[PDB]
Amino acid sequence: DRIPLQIVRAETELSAEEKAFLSAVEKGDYATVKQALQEAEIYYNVNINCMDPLGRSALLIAIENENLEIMELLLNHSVYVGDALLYAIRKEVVGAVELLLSYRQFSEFTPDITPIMLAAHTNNYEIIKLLVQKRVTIPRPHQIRCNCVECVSSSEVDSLRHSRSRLNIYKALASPSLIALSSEDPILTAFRLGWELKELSKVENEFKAEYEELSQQCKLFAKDLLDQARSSRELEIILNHRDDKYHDLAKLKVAIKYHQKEFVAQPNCQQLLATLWYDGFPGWRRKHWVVKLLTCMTIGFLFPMLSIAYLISPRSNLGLFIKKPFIKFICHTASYLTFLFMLLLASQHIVRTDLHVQGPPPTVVEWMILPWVLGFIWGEIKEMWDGGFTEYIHDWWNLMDFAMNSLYLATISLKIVAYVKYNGSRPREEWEMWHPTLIAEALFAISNILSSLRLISLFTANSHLGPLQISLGRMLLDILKFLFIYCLVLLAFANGLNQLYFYYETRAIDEPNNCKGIRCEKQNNAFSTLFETLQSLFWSVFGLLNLYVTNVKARHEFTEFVGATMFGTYNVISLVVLLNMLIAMMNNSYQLIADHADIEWKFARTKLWMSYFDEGGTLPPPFNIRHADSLIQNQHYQEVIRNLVKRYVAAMIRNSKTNEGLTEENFKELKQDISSFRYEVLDLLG
Amino acid sequence: DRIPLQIVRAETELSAEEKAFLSAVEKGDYATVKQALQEAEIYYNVNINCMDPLGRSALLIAIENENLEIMELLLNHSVYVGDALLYAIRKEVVGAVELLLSYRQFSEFTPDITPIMLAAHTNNYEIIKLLVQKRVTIPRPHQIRCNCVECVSSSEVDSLRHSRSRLNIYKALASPSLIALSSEDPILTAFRLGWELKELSKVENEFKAEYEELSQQCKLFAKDLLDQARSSRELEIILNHRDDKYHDLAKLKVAIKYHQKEFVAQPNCQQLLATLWYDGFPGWRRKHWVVKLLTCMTIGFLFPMLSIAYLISPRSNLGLFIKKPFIKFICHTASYLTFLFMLLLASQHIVRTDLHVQGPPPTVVEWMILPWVLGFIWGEIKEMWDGGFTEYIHDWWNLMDFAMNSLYLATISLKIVAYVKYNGSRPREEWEMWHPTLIAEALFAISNILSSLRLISLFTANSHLGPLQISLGRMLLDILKFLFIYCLVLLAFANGLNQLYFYYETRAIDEPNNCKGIRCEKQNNAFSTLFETLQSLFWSVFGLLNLYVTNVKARHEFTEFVGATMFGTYNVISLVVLLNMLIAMMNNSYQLIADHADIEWKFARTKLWMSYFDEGGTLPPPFNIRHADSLIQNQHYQEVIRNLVKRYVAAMIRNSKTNEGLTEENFKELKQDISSFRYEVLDLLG
Amino acid sequence: VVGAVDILLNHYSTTMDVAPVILAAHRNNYEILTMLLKQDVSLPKPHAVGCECTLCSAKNKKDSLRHSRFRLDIYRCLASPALIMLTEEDPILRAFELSADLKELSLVEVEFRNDYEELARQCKMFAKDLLAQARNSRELEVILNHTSSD
Ligand SMILES: CC(C)CCC[C@@H](C)[C@H]1CC[C@H]2[C@@H]3CC=C4C[C@@H](OC(=O)CCC(=O)O)CC[C@]4(C)[C@H]3CC[C@]12C
Ligand SMILES: CC(C)CCC[C@@H](C)[C@H]1CC[C@H]2[C@@H]3CC=C4C[C@@H](OC(=O)CCC(=O)O)CC[C@]4(C)[C@H]3CC[C@]12C
Ligand SMILES: [Ca+2]
Ligand SMILES: [Ca+2]
Repeated sequence: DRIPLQIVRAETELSAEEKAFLSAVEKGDYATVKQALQEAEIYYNVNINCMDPLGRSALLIAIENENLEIMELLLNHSVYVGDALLYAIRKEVVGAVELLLSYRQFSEFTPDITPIMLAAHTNNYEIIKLLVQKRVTIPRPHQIRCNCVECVSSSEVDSLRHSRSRLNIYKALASPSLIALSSEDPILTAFRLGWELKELSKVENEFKAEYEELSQQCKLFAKDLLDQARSSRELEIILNHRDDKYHDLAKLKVAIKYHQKEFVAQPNCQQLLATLWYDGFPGWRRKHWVVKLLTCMTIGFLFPMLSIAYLISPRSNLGLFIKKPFIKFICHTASYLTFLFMLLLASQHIVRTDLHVQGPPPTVVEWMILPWVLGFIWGEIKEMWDGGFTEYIHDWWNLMDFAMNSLYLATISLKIVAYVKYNGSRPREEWEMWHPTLIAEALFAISNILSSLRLISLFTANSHLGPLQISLGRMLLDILKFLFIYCLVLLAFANGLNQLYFYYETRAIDEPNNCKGIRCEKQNNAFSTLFETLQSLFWSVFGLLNLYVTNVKARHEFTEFVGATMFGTYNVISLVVLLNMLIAMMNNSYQLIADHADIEWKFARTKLWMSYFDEGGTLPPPFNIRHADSLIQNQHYQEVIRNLVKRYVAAMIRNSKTNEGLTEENFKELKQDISSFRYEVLDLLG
Repeated sequence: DRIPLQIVRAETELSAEEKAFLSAVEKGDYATVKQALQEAEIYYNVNINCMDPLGRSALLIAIENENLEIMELLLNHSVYVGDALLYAIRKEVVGAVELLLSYRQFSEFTPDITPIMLAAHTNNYEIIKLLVQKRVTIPRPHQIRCNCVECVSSSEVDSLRHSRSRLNIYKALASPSLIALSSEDPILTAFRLGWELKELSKVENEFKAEYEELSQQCKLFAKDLLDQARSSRELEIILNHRDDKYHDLAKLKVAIKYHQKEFVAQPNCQQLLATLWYDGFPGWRRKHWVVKLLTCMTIGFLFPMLSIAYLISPRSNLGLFIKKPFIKFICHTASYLTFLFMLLLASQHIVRTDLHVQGPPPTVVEWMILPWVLGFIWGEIKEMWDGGFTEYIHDWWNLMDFAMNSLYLATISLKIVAYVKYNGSRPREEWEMWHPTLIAEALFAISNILSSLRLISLFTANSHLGPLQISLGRMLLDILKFLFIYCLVLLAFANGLNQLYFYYETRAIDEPNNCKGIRCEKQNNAFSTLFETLQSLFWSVFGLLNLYVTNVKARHEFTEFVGATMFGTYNVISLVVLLNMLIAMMNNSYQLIADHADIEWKFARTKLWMSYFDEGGTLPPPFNIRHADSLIQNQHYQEVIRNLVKRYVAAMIRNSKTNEGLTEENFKELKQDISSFRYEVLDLLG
Repeated sequence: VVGAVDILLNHYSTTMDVAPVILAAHRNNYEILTMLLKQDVSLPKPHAVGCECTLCSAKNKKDSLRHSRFRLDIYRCLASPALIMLTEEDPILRAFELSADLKELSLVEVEFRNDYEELARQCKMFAKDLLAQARNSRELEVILNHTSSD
C-alpha cells in the first residue's frame, strides 16, 4: 500500500514572525532585523533567541554568515550568547574579538571543549594568540597509567567522556601553533609529545589512529621548523643545543632517541653530518668512483699501522688520522674483514690437523683468530657499560653480536676442555656423539656463518644496498607472523602423520645400509617419529622428500592412501596456499615500506655515522691493549627559534591561501556579502 | 663570473595611451574606453587594434571578460575582428551571436580550424546549433588507405598538416553534440565512427592516443543515450530497429559487431535479454537455488525426450519447450556432457576390447560416439554457412572446435585405414612406430583433451566463474607475449649446449637398458641432439632434468664445466629472472583487468545467450536427423531518439554544472563585473 | 601584482642586486621578467662544486647552507621557461644542455637531488612543449635539422 510518513520526534515550531526574523539574518537585512528586534522589545511577539530547524539561533546564523554588523546588533539587544564563542572560533574569524569584547541546550561541541582547546584544534595562530593574551589554561593530562589519582578512577564513570576529554586535551597540546606560541623549546616539546602520543596509541587500543595522527603532526612540525633554517650558524645552534657538553649535536641525539626520523633526515641536517663524517676527505664523494675505491683500499690495508700510531702517539699526525670518523669506519671494517678472511683460511684448512687427535693444540690460524674474538667481546662489554643495558638491549644486531660471541666462547671452552681430558688419540669413529672436539667444531662453523652475515649492517653505509637492508628488516617482522601459522600447520600434519605410521617403524639394522631417516640414499622411516616427521615435512617444502616414503612395507593399502592424502594436503596448504599468501603479504608491505625508504635508511645511516663520530674507538684486534656559558647558549637558541617560528607561521598561512580550494562555505559568504550590500544600498536609495 | 641576461625575442611595447586603453577594457570602464575610442578617431593617438604582449587585443580582452557591452562598443567602432569568432567559440560564450550578427600569423588557431569545427571540439550544443543553422559543411575525411586519391597522395606537400587536419575533422565529427544534432541515427553513427577511429588509431601510429580517446567518446555517447530510456517500449524500439526482419534485436547485434561493449552491458539492455533468455521460467530469478538446481537437472536428464519431440512435431507442446533459449542451452550442455561421459567409458573395460588386434573393429562405445562427432562437425558447417567465414573465423573457440573435430576425423580415417590392410593380430610390441592403430589412439586422446577443455566456455554463463574465466583469458595474452621473450632465451642456450655436446653423442645401444634420452631412468644424451636439447631445457624449467646430464662420458673437465655453467645460467635466467618478472607483470595486469571484467563478462555472456536466441537449434546427437512498415518503424525510432537526445543534452549540462570547480578565469569575470558596476555607479552618483 | 611591480619600478635574500630577477624567474612571470630585464641584469655564475679558492672555500666555510641554497636559486631561475624564452637565442638547446647540468648537480649535491631533478624535468618538458607547438612539417624540419655549430 502506502507508507505514511510523519515526524516522530517532533520539536517546537517557529512562528511566522520568528521565521521571518531568522530569514532576515540569513539575507543580512540589518534593517528588518533591527526593526523586528525593536518591535519585540515592545510587543513581545518574537523570542529574539529562537532557533532554526537545525538548532541555529540568530547569533549563530550571523556568525556563520560572518556579519559582524548584525552580530553587534543582536548582542546589543542582549541575545543569549551561550557557546557562541566556540562557534566563532570554529569559523576562524575576527567575530571572536567582538564576542570576547561583548563579555558580560544543543551544542555541536561536547561539554568539555573550552575556548582555547578549540582554537588549538583549529590551529589558527591569530585566534590562539588572542585567547592566550588573556589568561587561559589547558588541563595537564595525567601521566600514562595514573591510577593512583582517584581522578583517573573516574573512568569507572562515563569512560567515554574520560577518553574523549583526554584526546581533546592532547589534540590541543599537539597543535603546531600552540606549541609555537607557548613552549619555550618548541622542538623538544614536539619530540617529547610525539612520543607520549605514540605510547598512548598503544595503551588506548581504541582511538589509536587518532593518537598516532597527532603524533605525526608533532613530528612533522619539528622538521618544518628545522626546514625554516637559512644559515649554517642557525642549524648548528639548533642541533647542538643542550637543554641542561655543547658541540656534541645534543638535539640530534635527542631526536635519534625519540625516533624523530624525518628531522634527522632533513637535507640540511644530513649535509652537516656528512661534513663531519668525511672530515679530511674534501669531496670524497666527489672523488671519481675509482679514486674512492683506491683511497679506501689503501687506508684499509694500512689499518694496523694507523691503529698502532694512535696506540703509540695519540697526539701525532698519524695518531690523529684514525680519529676521523670515516677513517675509523674504514679501519674498523677492514679489521672485521681480515677476521673473516682468517676464518676462511680455516676452510681451506691451510693449517691441516690430524682428524684423530682429540683436543688438538689450537691451530696456528686459531691463535690469530683469538685476539679478534677477545676484542669483540671487550667491545660489546664496553658498549653495554657505556650505553647501559637498556640501550644495548634495544639494538637488535647486539643480539647477533652476543650470539656470535657466545658461540666463540664455547668453542674455546670445549677446545680447552678437550685438551685436558681426552688428551689421547683415537679413531674419530670411536668418538662418542657428543665428543667435545666434535661439538666445538660444529659451534665454530655456526659462529662463522653468523660472523660473516654480520656484514649486512655495513650495507647501511651504501646508498644502494642500505635502503634494501632497511626494507627487508621491516618485512621480516611480518614473515615471522606468517611463520607461526605455518608452524601450526606443520605441527598438525606432523602429529597426524606420526599417528598413522608409528605402528610401522623399522630398525636401522633392518634398513638397507643400516641407515634410517629422510637423509639416506633411500629415504625410510620418514613418519615413524615426530622428530623425523617434522624434519620430513620441512624438507618436503623444498621437494627433497620422495613420495615412496608414504608406503608401509606390509603394504596396507588403506593406511598408505590416507598417509599420502595427508602428505598431499600438507603440500597443498603449505606450498600452494600459505607460501603464495606470503608473497602477497610481502608485496603489500614492500609497497608501503618503499614510501618511507629513504628516511628510514638515512636515520639508520646517521645512527651509524654517529657511532663513529664519538671518540672511544680503536679496531677490535688492537682494541684490547659556568652558568654564563649556558645562558649565552640558550639566548642564541631562543633567538633562532623565534625566527624559525616566525617564518614557519607565515609559510603555513601562505600555503593555505594559495594551496586550498574554495568550499561551499566560501560561496555562502560571498552570497551574503552581496546580499547585505544590496539591502543597505536599497535602503539608502529608498 | 657573471652570466649576461638580454632580451633576444625583442618585441615592441605599447604606448602609455595604448596601454591605458587596454587596461580600461580589462576593468570594464565603458566610459573611459568610449572616450578613448572617440578621441582616437579625431586625434589618432592610439591604434584601437593594438595588442598586449600576450597577444590579447581589445576585442579579445573583452570577449574573455565577456563584456558584451564593451564588445559592442568596440565592434561599432572599426576594430579588427579577425579570428574573434573562434575565440568566442573556444571560450564557449554565446556572445558569438553578436559577432555572427555584426557581419560588418601568430594565430592561436591553426589555419584549418573553421568555426564549426571548433564549436564541435568544444561540444557546446547551443553554440553548435547556432552555426549549423547557417549552412555549414565539414570536409569529408578520405577513408583510411585512400592513397589512391592523388589528393592524399600529395601529402608530400605537408604531412604534419595533413595528419593534423584529419584529426581535427574527426575530433569534430565525433562530438556528441554534432552527432546529436546532425545525424539521423545518432546511435548507429557513434557505433560506426567509433570503429573507424579505432582503425585509424592503428594506421596512424602517432596520434594513436588521440584517435583512441575519440573512439571511447563515441562509445560513451551511445551508452548514455541508451541510459536515457525510461520505458521498455522505448528500449525495444531502439534495440530492435533495423536500418535497412525487425523484432530481432538488430541494433543489439550491430553493437556486438562493433564491439560496443558498454552499450551491451547497460543494465536495461541486459534486463531485456534476460527476459528473452529465461522465457518459460518466469520468476527463475526468485527461484530458490535448490529449486533452480532441481529444474535444471530434470530438464537435462530429459534432454533426449525434448530433443525428439521437436523433431517429430515442433508444434507439440514438448516441441515448443526445447525452442526456448535457456532450455536449448541446458539441453545442449547435457548433450556435450553425455558425450564426454561416453569418451570416459572408452578408456574402460566397458567393452574390454583386445589389445593385439591391429585394425580392430570399432567398439560399441566408439560407434555411439560417432553420431555426436558428426553432429558437432555439422554444427560447425552450419555455423560457417549461417555466419560466414568471417564470423566463424573471428570466434576463438571455433578454432578449438575445428581442431577437436578434425582430430576426431583423422581418428576415424586412421581407424578405417587400419580395419583394412591389417587383418592380423600381432603383438603390440611388434607393431611399428607409425602403425595406424597407434596413431589413431594418439589423436583420439589429444582430442579428448580438447573436448573436455571446451567446457571452460560454458563458464561465461555463471556469474562467478564467468568473470574469472574472462579475466584469466586476458592474462593469457600477457603470458603469451612473455613466452616469446623466453623462447629466444631457450633457443640461445639450446644451440649453445647442442654445439658443445653434439660431439659426445652415443648410440642408444651403448646406453643402459638400450634407452637414449631425457625420458629414461638414467637420463642420457640429453643435449646430444638439438631437439633433445630443447626438450631437456624445457623440462629443466620443471626440475625434471637431472644434473648428471651435463657430464660427458670421457670426463673432459673443461667441456663439462662450460656446459654446467651454460645450463646454470639458463636456469637462473628462466627460473629466477623471467619467471619472477612474469609474476610481477601478471600481478599488474590482473589489477587492471579486474576493473573491466563485468563489461567484458556481460558482453561475453550476451553473445552466448544471443547464440541460442536464434531459431536454428537442436542438440548435436540428434542434430543430423513493406515501405509502409519501414516508414512507421523509422518514425517511431526517430520519436524515441528525439526524446533520448533531449534527455541526454540536459543531463550532460546538469553534470557539467554540478561537477566543475570555479576556475580562475571565472573569478576574474566576477571581479570585472563588480568593477564595471562600480564605475557605473560612481559616475551616476558622481 | 604586476601593477605594483610597475609602480615600485616607476618611482632568503640570497642576494639583492639580482634577487628581483631571481624571484621573478621563480615566479615564472614573463611580463614581470620582461619589465625587469629591460634594465641590464647579470646573474652571477654558479661556480662548480669543484672550486677550492676562497671563491668558494671561504663561503663553504662561513655558511655552507647559504652557499648551497644560493646556487639552487640561481639554477631555479635559469631553468625558468620564461627566462629561457626571453633570453636564449635557441631556447631548445638551452633546455637540453641545462637539463644535463641540473642532472649532474643532482648527483653531486646528493642532499638536494630531488630539487635539482625537478628542475631538470622542468627543462625537458619545456622543450617538448615548444616542439608541440609546431604546426606544419616545414617547421618541424627546420627545428629537427638545426645545429648550433658552424
Ligand atoms: C659479493 C661477495 C664477494 C661478498 C663480498 C663481501 C664483502 C667483501 C663486501 C660485502 C658488503 C661490502 C660492504 C658494503 C658496504 C660498504 C659501504 C661502502 O661505503 C659506500 O658505499 C659509500 C661511501 C661511504 O661508506 O661513506 C664502503 C664499503 C662497504 C663497507 C663494503 C665493503 C665490502 C663488503 C664488506
Ligand atoms: C569440478 C569437476 C568435478 C569438473 C566438473 C565438470 C562439469 C560437471 C562442470 C564443470 C563446469 C560446469 C558448468 C559451469 C557453468 C555452468 C553455468 C550454470 O548456470 C549458472 O551458473 C547460472 C544460471 C544460468 O546458467 O543461467 C549451469 C551449469 C553449468 C553449465 C556447469 C555444469 C557443470 C559443469 C559442466
Ligand atoms: Ca655491538
Ligand atoms: Ca562453434
